[PDB]
Amino acid sequence: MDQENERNISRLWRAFRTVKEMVKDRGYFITQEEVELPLEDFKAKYCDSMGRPQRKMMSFQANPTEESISKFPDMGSLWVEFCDEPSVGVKTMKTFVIHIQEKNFQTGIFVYQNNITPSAMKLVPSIPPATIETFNEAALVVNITHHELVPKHIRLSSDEKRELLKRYRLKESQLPRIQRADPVALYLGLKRGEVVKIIRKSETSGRYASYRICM
Amino acid sequence: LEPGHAADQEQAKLIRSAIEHTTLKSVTIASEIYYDPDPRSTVIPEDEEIIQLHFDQQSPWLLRLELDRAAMNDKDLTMGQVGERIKQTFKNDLFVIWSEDNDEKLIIRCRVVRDHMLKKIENTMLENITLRGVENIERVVMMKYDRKVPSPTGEYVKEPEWVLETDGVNLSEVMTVPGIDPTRIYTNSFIDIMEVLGIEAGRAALYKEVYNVIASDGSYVNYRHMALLVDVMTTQGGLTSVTRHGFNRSNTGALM
Amino acid sequence: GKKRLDLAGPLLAQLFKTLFKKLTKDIFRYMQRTVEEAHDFNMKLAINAKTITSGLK
Amino acid sequence: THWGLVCPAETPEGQACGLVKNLSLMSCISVGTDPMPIITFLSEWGMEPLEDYVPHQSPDATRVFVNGVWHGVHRNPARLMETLRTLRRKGDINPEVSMIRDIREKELKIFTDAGRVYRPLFIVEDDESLGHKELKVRKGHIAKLMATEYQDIEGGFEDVEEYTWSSLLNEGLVEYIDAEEEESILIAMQPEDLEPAEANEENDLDVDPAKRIRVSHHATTFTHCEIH
Amino acid sequence: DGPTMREITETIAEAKKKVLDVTKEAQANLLTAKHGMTLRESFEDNVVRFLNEARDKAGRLAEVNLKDLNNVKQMVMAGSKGSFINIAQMSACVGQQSVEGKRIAFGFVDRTLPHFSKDDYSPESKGFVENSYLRGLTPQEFFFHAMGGREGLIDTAVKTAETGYIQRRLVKALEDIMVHYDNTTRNSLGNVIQFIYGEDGMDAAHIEKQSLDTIGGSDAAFEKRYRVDLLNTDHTLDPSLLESGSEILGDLKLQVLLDEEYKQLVKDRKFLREVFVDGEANWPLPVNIRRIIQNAQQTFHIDHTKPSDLTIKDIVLGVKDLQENLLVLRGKNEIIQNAQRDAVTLFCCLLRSRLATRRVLQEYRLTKQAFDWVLSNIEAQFLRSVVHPGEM
Amino acid sequence: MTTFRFCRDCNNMLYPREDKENNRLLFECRTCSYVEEAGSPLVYRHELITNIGETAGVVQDIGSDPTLPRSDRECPKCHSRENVFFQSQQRRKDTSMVLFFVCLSCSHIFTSDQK
Ligand SMILES: [Zn+2]
Ligand SMILES: [Zn+2]
Repeated sequence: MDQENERNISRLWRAFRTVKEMVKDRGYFITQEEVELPLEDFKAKYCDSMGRPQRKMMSFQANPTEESISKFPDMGSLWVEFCDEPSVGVKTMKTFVIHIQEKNFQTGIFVYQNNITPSAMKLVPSIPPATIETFNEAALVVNITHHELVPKHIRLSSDEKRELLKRYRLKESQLPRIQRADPVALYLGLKRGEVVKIIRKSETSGRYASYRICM
Repeated sequence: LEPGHAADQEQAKLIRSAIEHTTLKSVTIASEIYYDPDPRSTVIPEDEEIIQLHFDQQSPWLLRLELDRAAMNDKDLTMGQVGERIKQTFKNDLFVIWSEDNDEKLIIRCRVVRDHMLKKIENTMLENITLRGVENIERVVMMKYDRKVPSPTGEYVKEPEWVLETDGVNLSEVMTVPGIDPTRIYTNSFIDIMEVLGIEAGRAALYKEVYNVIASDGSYVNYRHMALLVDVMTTQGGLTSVTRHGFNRSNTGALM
Repeated sequence: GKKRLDLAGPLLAQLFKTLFKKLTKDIFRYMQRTVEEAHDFNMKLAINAKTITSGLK
Repeated sequence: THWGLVCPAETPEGQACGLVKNLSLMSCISVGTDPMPIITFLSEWGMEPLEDYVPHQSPDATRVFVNGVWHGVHRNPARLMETLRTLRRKGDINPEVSMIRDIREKELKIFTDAGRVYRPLFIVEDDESLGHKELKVRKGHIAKLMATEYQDIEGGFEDVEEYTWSSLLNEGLVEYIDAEEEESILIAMQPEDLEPAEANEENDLDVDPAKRIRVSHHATTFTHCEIH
Repeated sequence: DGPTMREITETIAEAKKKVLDVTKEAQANLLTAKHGMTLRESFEDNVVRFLNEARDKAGRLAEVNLKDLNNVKQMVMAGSKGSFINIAQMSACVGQQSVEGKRIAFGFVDRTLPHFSKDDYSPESKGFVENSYLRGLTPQEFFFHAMGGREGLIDTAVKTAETGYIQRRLVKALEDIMVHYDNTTRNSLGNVIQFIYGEDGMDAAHIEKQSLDTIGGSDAAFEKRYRVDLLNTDHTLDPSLLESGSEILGDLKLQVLLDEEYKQLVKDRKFLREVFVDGEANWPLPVNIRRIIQNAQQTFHIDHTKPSDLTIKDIVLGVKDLQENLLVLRGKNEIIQNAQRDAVTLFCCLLRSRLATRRVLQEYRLTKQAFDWVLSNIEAQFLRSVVHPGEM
Repeated sequence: MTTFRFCRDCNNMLYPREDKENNRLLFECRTCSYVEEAGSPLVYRHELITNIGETAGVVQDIGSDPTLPRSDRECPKCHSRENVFFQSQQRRKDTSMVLFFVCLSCSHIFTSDQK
C-alpha cells in the first residue's frame, strides 16, 4: 500500500521534471532551479499531509524576450495541466478546452494517466489556431533526449529555412522527412512544414549537421 | 545499472526483479479442488491449526496449491505477497488463506463465495495474470563486462561492471524501472527503438547492427558505405526495407 | 527405416495399370457401340494396343 | 540410419546435394512377399485374435503388427520372436522379411512389403565350447567357399555341390538386416572385437605408437558382426 | 617424433578422464546448472569446451615440435597457404565433428550408431575424433567427418543463393545514388540523402589508418609533451634546439601564442574524448602526416644536432594558414562556410596533434624550407584526396 | 484423479454433484439416474510438472535387450554384481541425467541419485 504510493510519487516527480525540461527545451522560460526539484520538496509542496498525489501542478510558461521572442515573434504562453481523473472524459476535456480558450493561450499541454478517449481525440484538433498536445505519464517518466543515441535537435525559423533552401537550392520535398508522431517531434512540438536541425558526431568528421522536415 | 553502483553485487542482485515471474506456473507443482461444504472447517487436518488461528460467507468449493520450495530460491519467498497479489488481482469475494511460511510445505488456498465456473476462474488465475516484473520478458542473464573509463589521473583503464541481458524486448517500460541507467540502454531490435526514442536513434541502432553483422567474421568495411546504406533506408520517417514493398513503392521513375 | 525405394517395379506396375484400364474402357465402349448390330473382338484391341505401346514408349 | 545403406561420400554438388543418393556396396532392396504364411504361422504358434481381446485383465500383452496392420496380442513375445528367428534362419521364411521387437513399447512389427533396403551381416551366437560368443562362420565354411570359387574356373566334378552364398543364407551363418531392425541389435565392427571378456586388458602391453588407436570391446552381448 | 606423440596421447587421455569425471558428477545429480541453461546444455558446453581445449593444446604442441626446416611450417609462416588448424588436424588430432554447432545427435533410440550402446555419452561415441589424418580414421569418425562435410556443402549451396539474391536486391535498391558538383549525395529524384559524402567529403581509396596522440595518454604526459612555457620554470624550451635560443625569454606575444595554442589543444583533447567514449585512437584519416614528415626528413638530410632556423610565430602562422587552406566545399555564404569549417574537425585535430611546437622543435626538427615543403605537400594531398563529383 | 467414476449400471460415467440438502458430494450418471454415496474429498487435480520416480515401464525380460549397457553396481536387495542401467525415459529438455539401474535378478530398481 505505502510502497505503491511512494512509487507513484516518484514517478510523478520524474514526469514533472521531464515536463519542465521539455518546456525549457521548447524555448520557454524555466529556471534551472525548479528543474532539479528535490523529491522531499516535491512531496512537501505538491502532496498533502495524507499522502495522496494531488495534481495541482499547473504552470504558465512565458516566452523569454532574449532569444525566443527574437527568433520566433509568434510564441505566447504555455499552459500545462495535469489531470486527477484516472481515465479522462469527454466533458472534462471540454472544460479544459474552454479554460484554454478563456485566457487565449496559444498552446496547451494535457497529460493523462492511463488512456485517452477517442471522443476527446476527435475534438482535440478543434478550436484553431490554438494547438492541444496530449502526453502520457508513462512515456514522460523518463526523458528520451538525454539518451546517448538521440542527437541534438534544433528548430529552424522561417527565415533560416528559406536561407537554407536558397543556399542548397532544394525544394520542400527534396529533404529528409520526420513523422509528426515521432517521439522527438512530439517532444519539440514540431508542426507541418517545420525544419529541424540535427547535430551528430561521426568517426569520419568531428561534427555533422543534418536537416529534416516534419512531413 | 547506475554508475555509482557499477560493481555493487547487492545492487545487481536487487536488480533483475523486472523478470516476469509467471503466476503459479513456474512455482507451483499441483493444484487441488478439494470439496468442503463447511465454510470454516476442513476435512483434512493439515491446515486446521491455521484456520483456527486465523479465525454470503460460504464457499462450498475450495482451491489448494502445493507450491514448491523454489519460491524461496531465485525470487523472494514472500509467502504473503503472492496471496496479496492474487487478492488485488481478484478482489470481490475471492477469500484466500495464507500459510505461515514455516510449516515445511507452502500451501495457498483460495475460496470463492457467490464446478464449471470454477475451471474458468482457475484458468484466469493461472494463465493470464502477472505478479511482478516486466511483461514479454522470459530470461534475464547477469554477466560481468569490462568497460574503458578514464582514470582520475587522466588515463583509460579497464573497469569491470555488471551487465544484464534480457531475452525479451519490452523497452517501453523497462527504461522506466528505477535503479537502472536509462541513458545507456540498448536493444538489438531497432524496430522498437524509434517508437520510444526517435528516427535518428533508430538509424544509429541500425548502423550498429549492420556493423556488428559485418564485423562478426573479421572483415572490415569502410564507414561511408554503411552510413550511406542506413541513410538511404531511413530517408523517410521510418524504415524502408529493401524489398518489393519498400524502396520499390516510391515516386521514382516507372521504368526503373 | 520408414522410407521405401521404387525400382523398375511398382512404377511399371502403375503405368501398366493405367494403360490396361484405358484398354478396358475402350473395349467396353466398343462393346456398347456394337450391341445394335453384331460382335467381334479384333478391332478395338488393335487400336488400344497401339495406344498402350505408345504410352509405354 | 544411412550407415551401410547409402554412400556417405558420393553426392552431386549443387541444388541436388543430399537429394540424390547412391546405394552402397553389398546393399539390396526387397521385392515383396505375401504376409499370409506369416499370419498362419503366428496363429498356429498361439496368438490371441484382436476380436476377443480386452485391454483390462491382460496388462502385459505385446501387440503384433504385420505390414503396419494390428492383428492381435501375444502373452510371451520372447518365445515367438525366437521361433520366428529360427524359422527365418532355416529358410522356411523369406530372408528379406524384417522382424523387429520393441521390449519397452510392447510391440512386435513384421514387414514383408517391397522397397526396404537391407544389408547382410554376420551372426554371433554364444558357444559353450569356448565359453564366450563367437562367429558362426568357420574356417571349414571359408575353405568350402574358396574351393567353390576355384572349382568353377576348372572342370571340377561338384566337389562341394557349389557351396555358394545361398548355402550360407540357408545354413544360418549370414542374415539380412534392414534399417528398422538395426535399432534392436548390437553389431561388432570386426570379428576381433569378439574376444573373451578380459581380452588381454588390465595388463601392460606394448603396441605400435604409429598404429591407429581403437577403443573396441566395451560390450559383451554382441548379436551381429560387420562383414567388412 | 615419439615424445611429441606420447605427450599428445597423454593430453587426450587427460581430457577424456576429465570428461568422464564430469559425466560421473552429472549422473549423480551433483552438477550445478548455469543460470539460464538446463542441466544438459551446461554439461554439453563443458564437454565441447574441454574437447576443443584439448585439441588446441595438442595442435600447439605439434606446431612447437616442428622444426624450422619443415615445409608446412615454412608455408604457414610465409602466410601463402595453410594455417595452424590445418597442421593440428594433419599431425596431432582431428577436431570433434559437430552438426550446426552441437554434437552428433542420437539417430537411433538413444544411440548414434548400432555399434554403440544405449545412453552412451562418451566423447568417442558422440563424434570426437582422436586420430589424425596421417594416422587414419576409424569407420565411426569417418562417418562423422562425412556428416560434417555434407553439412558444409549444404551450407555453401544455400548460402550462395541467398547471398546472390541479397546482393541483387541491394544493388537494385542503390543504383541511382550519385555525388553531384555541390558535394551532395542525391538520388535520381533529386532528394538529398547526405549533405556531404561520408560526412567528410573524402574518397574512400585515399584514407589511411592513423593514431591521434591528443586523446590518448595521461594528463601529465600530455602536458610534458605539449605544454611549452617561456617565462617560467619547468617545461622550458632548450635554447640549443633553435638558433634563436636564449633570446625568446621575456617575450609576451610568444607566451600568449603558446598558451592559446595549449588551450586549443586541451579543448581538442576534451572534444575527442567526448566523441570517442571508448578512447580508441587509431582511426582512418585522409592524409598520412607521419609519412610526409619522414620523407621530408630523409630528403632534406636533417643534422639532428644543429639548431633549427624555425620560429614559434612562423610555425603557428604556417599551421593556421594550412588549416585555413583546406577547402572541401568552396562556398561564400554562411551555411556552406560553417559546413566546410565543421567537416574537417578531425583532420584539424590530427594536424594540430602532429604539428605541435614542442614536437617540431624536439622530435621532428625541420628547417624553414622543409617546413614549407611539408605544409605544401599536406595541402596538395588533402586537395587530391577529395571525392570526385559524379561517382556512383 | 485416482479413478474416473464409471456407472455400475450401464457403462457411462458419473459427473459429480452436491447434496447440500444433506450437504454431501454425490456422483450422478445423469443418463440412467444412478446415484451412490460418492465419498471422496478430491474432485479434480492438475499436475504441472513430471516427477522423476516414474522410471519406465520396466517390462519383464528387460535383460534380453542387448543394447542396454551393463554395469557392476551392487544391488541393495540381493547384493548382485550385475545389472543394467538407462536414463529417464521422459522426453523433455529439463529432465536430469540420473541413471536408473535395474537388477536382472530379484527384479529390483535402484537409482544412482547420490545427492
Ligand atoms: Zn449409468
Ligand atoms: Zn538384486
